[PDB]
Amino acid sequence: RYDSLLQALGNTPLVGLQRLSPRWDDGRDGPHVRLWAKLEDRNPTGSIKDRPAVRMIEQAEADGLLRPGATILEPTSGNTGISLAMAARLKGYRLICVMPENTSVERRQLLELYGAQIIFAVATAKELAATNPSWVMLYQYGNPANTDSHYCGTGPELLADLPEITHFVAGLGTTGTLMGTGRFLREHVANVKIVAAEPRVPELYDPEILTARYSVGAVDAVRRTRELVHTEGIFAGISTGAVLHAALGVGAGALAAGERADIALVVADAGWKYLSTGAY
Amino acid sequence: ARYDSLLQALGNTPLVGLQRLSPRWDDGRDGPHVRLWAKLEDRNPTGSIKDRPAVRMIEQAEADGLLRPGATILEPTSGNTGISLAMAARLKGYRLICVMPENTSVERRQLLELYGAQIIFSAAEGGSNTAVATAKELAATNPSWVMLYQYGNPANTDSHYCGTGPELLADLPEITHFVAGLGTTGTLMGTGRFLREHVANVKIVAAEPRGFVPELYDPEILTARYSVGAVDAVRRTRELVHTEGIFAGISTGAVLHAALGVGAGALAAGERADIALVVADAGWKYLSTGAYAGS
Ligand SMILES: O=C(Nc1ccc(Cl)cc1)Nc1cccc(C(=O)O)c1
Ligand SMILES: O=C(Nc1ccc(Cl)cc1)Nc1cccc(C(=O)O)c1
Ligand SMILES: *Cc1c(COP(=O)(O)O)cnc(C)c1O
Ligand SMILES: *Cc1c(COP(=O)(O)O)cnc(C)c1O
Repeated sequence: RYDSLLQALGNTPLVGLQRLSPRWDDGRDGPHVRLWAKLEDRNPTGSIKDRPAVRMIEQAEADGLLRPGATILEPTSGNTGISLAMAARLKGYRLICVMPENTSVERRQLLELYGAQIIFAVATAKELAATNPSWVMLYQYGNPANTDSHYCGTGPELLADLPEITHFVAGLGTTGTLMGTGRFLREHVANVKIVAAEPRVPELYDPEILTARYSVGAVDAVRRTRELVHTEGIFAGISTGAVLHAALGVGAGALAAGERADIALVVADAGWKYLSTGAY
Repeated sequence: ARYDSLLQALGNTPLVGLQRLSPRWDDGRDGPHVRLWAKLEDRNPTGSIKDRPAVRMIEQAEADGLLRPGATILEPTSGNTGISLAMAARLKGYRLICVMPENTSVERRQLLELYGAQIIFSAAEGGSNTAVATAKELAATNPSWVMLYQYGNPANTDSHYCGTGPELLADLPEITHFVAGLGTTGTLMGTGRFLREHVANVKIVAAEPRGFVPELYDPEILTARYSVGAVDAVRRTRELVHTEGIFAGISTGAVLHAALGVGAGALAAGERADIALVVADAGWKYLSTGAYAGS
């Protein structure tokens, strides 16, 4: 049990995708190639961003950067603003999110609910931070706590749950997830593969870490997100569909080469915020 | 840990102490503590507590020979159990006919359609009654459909007796009260039957909105029953998010409404309380209602 919602965070579960695995069972035909999904929507605000959000805030506090009633500013496409708005409400901070205007109405709603101001990005936010030195910009694209959250959280859990891992597949945005989990897995798992997925450069980016990076188009991502609810029951968000596409690429390849694989892939969020788009 | 299917990634939901909201979190010197504890059943396969009964029901139906691959399932529901059964039916390869009232939220037809269940939108005029009556009439045209019947299937109650309850006693052995909504009654009947078997003085408190009585209902399991209006349930729900950061469905506000009533009681009598309450779902599929906007 937890004294706070901020604690009921991480230790997200890992689910084998039996029906979507290129080959779930070792057989006459060749060794298994398994997709395992990690459900990061099982977090305080329903996305993986709770990890860095909280770790960044607890980090600014512990530094003494943050103080009662301080204004926090963050450029975000949704998920991180939501995680920061929830944490800021519990801690007595005022959040301002700078967002692109093409973000889903669900984001806006939940942010308003949590007491966040929304400006309608990194550049704008940077300029505002400079206009108002009072305000604190945690800066998820450069903040080491972002990467540490995954190095110290997502990584170890994955490894504890899937010690036989061969690939890790995730989305590449601020890059924290792939860098932190990537750096952890690479530092512990000989010959591990770290795969990115991008839509067709942050200070957190480390060129050394990725083994592959797939570019995935919008239509493939949507397609795959639907396939995932159809086949495995998981009401994933759009990013997860692109992640799944790349994972299946990597799956086809291991299956082609006669090699075993245990592909761990991230489900960064659920479909809830994406329904207004009509992609479901 | 590691699961081989989404159906196993079910339950063992977190219990989080609500310090800001509890009438008195700390056990000090104006009195003993009055402490609220929230069980987060949104941390479940389809973001609802119904995953528990929906899976057990199917699995019980399978063991008993009542279901076979290709079988169509029929069920009346207000959303949560429909969605849960739609998920399981993708994985076990069954078809799904839901009967849902027409005045339910937008995002629950969207989601139900997404898993590819048929939805017959029964009339708003008599709510659940109308939806259950409607499913029973349907169950009668085609008896090859298997209606699990959440309102009378002890596998509903069983899922909470074997899951929700044990989990709750483990995490909160000092428990004095349990507070959940009253619909099918499985949550209160199963969690209640378990807890009363193990915790001496335990209070089992229901919440309901201000028609029939489900077959599962045993009123000897209940201590008390609160009616809650939607205006109270909304304002309570908005309070939970603002003060604990939990984004729950409107049902949880009414449970919270009940729980605070209970808590305020213990507080004024000067007695200790450890009040567990179910957050049965998250706020996702309620945003379209406008309940989270600005009063
Ligand atoms: O990077 C993604 N999503 C994403 C989408 C598609 C693909 Cl292929 C990979 C990642 N989201 C993201 C990135 C950086 C910040 C935030 C944010 O919540 O502000 C979200
Ligand atoms: O009982 C509720 N919700 C509820 C709402 C308000 C209050 Cl106060 C108590 C319960 N929901 C319910 C009941 C029975 C079946 C289903 C279902 O998902 O099919 C849902
Ligand atoms: C942040 C995010 C990503 C990418 O993770 P990074 O750590 O930013 O690279 C992918 N999907 C969703 C839904 C996100 O919120
Ligand atoms: C089912 C449900 C309830 C009531 O639980 P029962 O065990 O059916 O009495 C309350 N709230 C929500 C959101 C539900 O889905």
